[PDB]
Amino acid sequence: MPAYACQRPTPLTHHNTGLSEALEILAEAAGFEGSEGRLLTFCRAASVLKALPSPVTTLSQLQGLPHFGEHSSRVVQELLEHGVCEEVERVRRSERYQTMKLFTQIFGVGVKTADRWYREGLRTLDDLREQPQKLTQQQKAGLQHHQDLSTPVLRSDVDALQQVVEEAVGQALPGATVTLTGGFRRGKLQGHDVDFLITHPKEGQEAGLLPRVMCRLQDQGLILYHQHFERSFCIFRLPQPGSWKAVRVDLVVAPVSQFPFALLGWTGSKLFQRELRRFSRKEKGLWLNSHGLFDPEQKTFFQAASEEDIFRHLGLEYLPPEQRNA
DNA sequence: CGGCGTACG
DNA sequence: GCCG
Ligand SMILES: [Cl-]
Ligand SMILES: [Cl-]
Ligand SMILES: [Cl-]
Ligand SMILES: [Cl-]
Ligand SMILES: [Mn+2]
Ligand code: NA
Ligand code: NA
Ligand code: NA
Repeated sequence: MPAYACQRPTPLTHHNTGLSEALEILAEAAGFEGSEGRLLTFCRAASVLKALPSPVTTLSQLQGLPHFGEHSSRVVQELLEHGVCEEVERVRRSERYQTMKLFTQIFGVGVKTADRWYREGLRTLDDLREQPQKLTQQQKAGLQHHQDLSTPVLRSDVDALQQVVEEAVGQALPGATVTLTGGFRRGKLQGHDVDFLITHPKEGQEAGLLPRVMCRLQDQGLILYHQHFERSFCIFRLPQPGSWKAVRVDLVVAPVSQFPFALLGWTGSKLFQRELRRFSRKEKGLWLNSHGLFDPEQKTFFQAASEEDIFRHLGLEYLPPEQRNA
């Protein structure tokens, strides 16, 4: 088992779901306390289990697996022996974990803001609503729409949203294309939002595109919230039978020269991308982001025409999006 | 022990 | 928390 998640296929569904979910609780809890290192180790250990070809049934099966030391192995041992891990259950029922989870799930609220509200004594969404003086416009929108934004986005929602985005994109710039990215491109059947990547086959024609797209969506009455650029974090009005619901949508524009990097970067998973960038820098001495891949010795950028090109330049076997579910 | 991804709004 |  390779040490980096980008070196191994990780399918969406797997054979160690319960074990990985427990480790991901501890990762999330570490993040709420600002312990980025422990979050990463627990996320990586969870991801290793997702990549295994069969269920872990005995502690000896963890020997030799990367990212399993004393702590992660003890979590698994307790789950195998008793069905429950006391540390995980203690986190789950803790006031700190439940409130930080509630607050950070709000669009416009991160760990730092959640933590400050927690320390101020705030615990519920209504606590936040009964004091709007302390909220940004973004947080007001996230709180107003919180119920709808907590409802899973379904694949039927995605097709409808893609059609309306293409319509606006086609008026803003004929020839521009819209590509579905994020978790739905990895095969997820649900999500918390929908992610689209927009480009144009003629390098440079995409400049200035996103304001033009946004103005046209807003004129069609489809935008419940937008910041107003190359990235837009929107709340869309999605028609439903006899009504509608708010849905988070991310729109990102890239020039066609950068499209493979942006596609790779926005297709995820989040852990896969961090591991890929870590691998690139630490193992290959190359600097990767969603714009390109830089050789800092030669001071040159790798021209890629495909995601396949990028994996080859990094010396990695190609993984389709469905195997990037780290 | 140092490192832990790397951007944009 | 774990790796190198
Ligand atoms: Cl840490
Ligand atoms: Cl409507
Ligand atoms: Cl591609
Ligand atoms: Cl980036
Ligand atoms: Mn998104
Ligand atoms: Na948030
Ligand atoms: Na997404
Ligand atoms: Na980091």
